[PDB]
Amino acid sequence: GVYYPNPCSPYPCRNGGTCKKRGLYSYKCYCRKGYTGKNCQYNACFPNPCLNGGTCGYVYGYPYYKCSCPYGYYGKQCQLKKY
Repeated sequence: GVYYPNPCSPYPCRNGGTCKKRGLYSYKCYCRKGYTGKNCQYNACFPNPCLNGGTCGYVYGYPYYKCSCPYGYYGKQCQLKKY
């Protein structure tokens, strides 16, 4: 049979790392959404003092984590209550 060379390298991505070569320019390493950037090796939704019992969401502006305050509370770092 014909040997098909795979233009890729050892996985730098974790938590669902999948190497997909894109013959147009380069190979793209996919990983599970809701962890971190291209490698997804870590989880941005770690316990953050900006939560304070709130909601740990995700976002593209900040480093893949959004700290939302509890319903009835809102601060800058979610250290304040709603009146």
